[PDB]
Amino acid sequence: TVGSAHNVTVLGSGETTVVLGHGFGTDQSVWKYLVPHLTDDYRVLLYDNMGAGTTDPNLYDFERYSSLEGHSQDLIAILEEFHVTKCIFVGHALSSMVGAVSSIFRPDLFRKIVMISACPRVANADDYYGGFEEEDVNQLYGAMEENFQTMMTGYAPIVVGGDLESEAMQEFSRTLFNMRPDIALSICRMISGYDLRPYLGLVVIPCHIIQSSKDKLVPVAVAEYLHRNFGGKSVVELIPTEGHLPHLSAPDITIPVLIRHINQDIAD
Ligand SMILES: CC1=C[C@H](OC[C@@H]2C(=O)O[C@@H]3c4ccccc4C[C@H]23)OC1=O
Ligand SMILES: [Cl-]
Ligand SMILES: [Cl-]
Repeated sequence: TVGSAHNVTVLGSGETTVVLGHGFGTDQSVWKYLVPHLTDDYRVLLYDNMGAGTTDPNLYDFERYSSLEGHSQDLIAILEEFHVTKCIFVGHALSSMVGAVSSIFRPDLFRKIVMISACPRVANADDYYGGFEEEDVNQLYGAMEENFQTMMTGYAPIVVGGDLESEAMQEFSRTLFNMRPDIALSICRMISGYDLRPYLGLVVIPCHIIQSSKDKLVPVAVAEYLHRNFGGKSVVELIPTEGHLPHLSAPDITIPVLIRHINQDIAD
């Protein structure tokens, strides 16, 4: 019963399956503007990450999900029970990295990864600009732990971006507050604590790096970092738009970019 655990939804028709993973704060409905454009040529599988508001909180193994590997094996188990191989993995934020790690362990399950707002490490290092100094992110988490609803009412507009009181601004706010707070904090400890830079050379399946030109959470430098350190074919396309969830806040300009990168491969 894994399909129930992650609310796996399956539809469309085709020879190769497109898998859709979401990021923190939302769930699979994040892809409302993408699903209809694929179902005429592909099977489409959607799944929620464990911890999302639509999942049973009794299933959030805190020890297992204390690291990205826990979610990576969830994705492998999902793909296995639905008989998915050589899939096209389209992942936003978290799921993109979960997908990338999974493709290292089980390259038989992935043909390519299309990723949006991907981040291999939240904080700045030497040789790496990820947005915020580690010292300061630690305060952003610690204050979120001290006063959860207050500072996430803050956080949510900064992440969605754009005009206040929009569909994406109200949708993300709704799904974000549907998470149980202790689960949300564990997920945040996991994300703010991971560092995938040494893993990137082990990802050798082709990676399409798509990201916003004005994302508070992922600077443009992060995409050129990914493009330079991935172990296989890769490519970068910027989207002239603001926000962390372009696929939801600006579908007219983001969806055709995703489609082209889903449809088309990478030339030598
Ligand atoms: C899955 C995903 C990753 C990327 O966020 C990372 C994180 C998030 O947004 O606040 C989380 C948080 C919590 C405390 C400190 C920093 C961060 C940044 C974290 O954006 C996403 O959707
Ligand atoms: Cl536990
Ligand atoms: Cl186009």
